[PDB]
Amino acid sequence: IPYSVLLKDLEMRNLRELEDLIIEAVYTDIIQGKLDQRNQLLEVDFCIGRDIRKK
Amino acid sequence: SIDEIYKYDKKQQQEILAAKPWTKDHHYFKYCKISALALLKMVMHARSGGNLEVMGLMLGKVDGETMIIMDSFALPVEGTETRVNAQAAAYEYMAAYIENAKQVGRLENAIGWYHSHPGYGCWLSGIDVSTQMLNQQFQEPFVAVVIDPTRTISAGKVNLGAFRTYPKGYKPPDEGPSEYQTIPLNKIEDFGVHCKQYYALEVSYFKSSLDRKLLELLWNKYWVNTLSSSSLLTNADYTTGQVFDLSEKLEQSEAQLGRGSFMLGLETHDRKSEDKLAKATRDSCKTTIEAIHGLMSQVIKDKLFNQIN
Amino acid sequence: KQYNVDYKLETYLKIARLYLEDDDPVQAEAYINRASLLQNESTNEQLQIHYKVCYARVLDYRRKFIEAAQRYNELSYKTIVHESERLEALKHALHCTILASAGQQRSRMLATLFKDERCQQLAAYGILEKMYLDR
Amino acid sequence: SVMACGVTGSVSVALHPLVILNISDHWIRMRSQEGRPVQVIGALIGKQEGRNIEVMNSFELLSHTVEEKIIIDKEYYYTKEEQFKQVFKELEFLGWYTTGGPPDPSDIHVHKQVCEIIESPLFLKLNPMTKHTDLPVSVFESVIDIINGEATMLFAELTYTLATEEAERIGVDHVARMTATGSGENSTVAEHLIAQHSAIKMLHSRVKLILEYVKASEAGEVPFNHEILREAYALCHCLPVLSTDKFKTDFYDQCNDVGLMAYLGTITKTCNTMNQFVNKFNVLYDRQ
Ligand SMILES: [Zn+2]
Repeated sequence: IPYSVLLKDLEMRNLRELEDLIIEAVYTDIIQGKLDQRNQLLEVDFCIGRDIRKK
Repeated sequence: SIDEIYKYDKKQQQEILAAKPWTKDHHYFKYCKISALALLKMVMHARSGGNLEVMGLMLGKVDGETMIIMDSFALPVEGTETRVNAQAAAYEYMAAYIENAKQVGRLENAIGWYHSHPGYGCWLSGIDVSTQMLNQQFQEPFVAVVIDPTRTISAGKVNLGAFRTYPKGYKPPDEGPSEYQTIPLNKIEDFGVHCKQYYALEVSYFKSSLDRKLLELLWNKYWVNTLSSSSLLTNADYTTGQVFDLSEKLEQSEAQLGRGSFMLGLETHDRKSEDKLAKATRDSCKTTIEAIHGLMSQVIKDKLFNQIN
Repeated sequence: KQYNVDYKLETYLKIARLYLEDDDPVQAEAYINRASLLQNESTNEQLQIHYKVCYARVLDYRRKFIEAAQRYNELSYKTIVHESERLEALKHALHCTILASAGQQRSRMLATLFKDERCQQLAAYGILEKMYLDR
Repeated sequence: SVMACGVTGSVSVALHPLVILNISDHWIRMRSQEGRPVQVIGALIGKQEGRNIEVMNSFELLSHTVEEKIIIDKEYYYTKEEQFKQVFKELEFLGWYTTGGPPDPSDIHVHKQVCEIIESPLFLKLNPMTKHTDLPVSVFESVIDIINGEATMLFAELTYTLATEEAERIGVDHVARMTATGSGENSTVAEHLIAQHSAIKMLHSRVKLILEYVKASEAGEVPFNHEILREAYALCHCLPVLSTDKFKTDFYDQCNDVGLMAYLGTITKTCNTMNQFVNKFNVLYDRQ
């Protein structure tokens, strides 16, 4: 996930709080991955799933 | 017949032991066939050891120029690698073990001794050479097996050698390829010395029902991730070493051929050169098949996983 | 006058403890030494335990937080040490582990300290729990 | 019926490849010595920690058939017991093993004598004449049940596992590498792709089970099994994986490298064939 997509889809203005939200999610065992700041990318290795509307 | 080798013919063994063909040729024994069971037991014991040398006895038989190892068992001895004939301290134990083994249908007798060289290759040191010389003075048909459990793990390939000593005063003939081993500074000095001193026995082995049970069970689960990457050959130590040995062998073949062009009428030189070229070609070929099979498995699996749908 | 090894150990231990409370342990380094030099001669286990506690305290003071935590952890799984002192020594191990240099050795100690149930009783239980669980 | 119904395993049994290795060797030699596949009997040793039983090694026992009853030489077993003491102390006796199909009215007789020796023996039976792809090894325990008012000992199947260490793993992996070759080389790539075929078959069976469960849930069953179907759908959403330019570049790099190696090997084989052809031609018509 590039940092440009993160700042767009989440109404994220300051990149500093973006990092704080990303680390907060990881440390609560939500997403496992690695952050690439030189290329401004978020490499996620593992993440939890989501729900289904039976469709 | 896969199981034919498991048949024990006592009279035939007695006939071979009475004939003693090894007294007619010091290079008589050329091949060493090892069962799955024996090898597995040896490796397990050596790895339990960890960094200390252990040793044991091998049970088996002889068949022409081939020494056959059917089973093995650990000896409760101190001073492996420091004491000449350390096995001697277990004499009583060996007698009882074998006696009890005969009671349960183990018919094969002592064929050799095995010991470990954790992290320093597979060779015979001055002590090992003295021990195996004595083991070939009273029990002439004895094979010394050396295993490196540490290098087995690090290389992902079994590190085992089978060796036989030359009698005191006797000099080896011209041939001696001697695959180089990465033994430590002084250990490698002594290793060159004793590779010049003894002769290795071509590892032959035999695929059997023991092997069939092992290969099947471990691959099913210990290789649920049949991935384990796919290339444990990535380490540029084994394939690179084979490549360098190939280059040296063919360079020596060319050096011999260039000098042999001046002498007109030397058939033996032509024979030897052709044989050396052929051996080099087959070695390179087998390396190539190994690499191709590795890439094939890699391609099939990674294509399937990454882009199934 | 051959002072019994315990007496020399007791005297040298007292000097080190006095210097620790005064914090000029350039000499207490040389005094925990001469305590150690004759340490492997003595008999009294309680004196040996009292030595290892003081020796761990010396390690904690200078820079050896990682080594003091190791010494405190070794002293934590004892029996003659008072349960309150055992909890205190482990609490000293936990604080030293957190304060030590963040590395491979410190990570292993954090894993080891995540096993004691009396670590959980401590107030800093949360601190290493966030720590070793990568927060 | 010697099998208990409705009885679940009370202890966990860990088995090592060496134990299966000893059983296979024992059965083969007895078959070779006495024609038909004569039943073998041995003993199990290892470490037990509470309810966790780990069978690390096994050995053979001397038995005699008297009055159509298998009498185990417990004196030999005890003589061999102290014999294994001299080499290993940490290994304790755990049970006995045999070969055959379903339990017969002779293994109960063997087990009751072994139950006389120690507090709780484990019973293992291997089937060397199996035909399915599953492991023909089962572990049974001793249970006392009141059948027709009489206490009859029965066998309850235990859900044992297959525990092994890094050593044994690497060792048998290279034993399989060595079986990939041999003196009588029939084929090599055949065995390789048969191994991959078996792996893909196992994964396909798992996928079939998952799909059948999903279809049943769509029809009946639990309408939503919660975290299970959630994770199954998530994994089906991670099926595309999605590679980047770098991963494809590295894959093509490895392919090109090892393909160049294959080309070099083919060149070596071709030049050896050319050398043989030249050597033969220099004898066919040429002189000197
Ligand atoms: Zn040696």
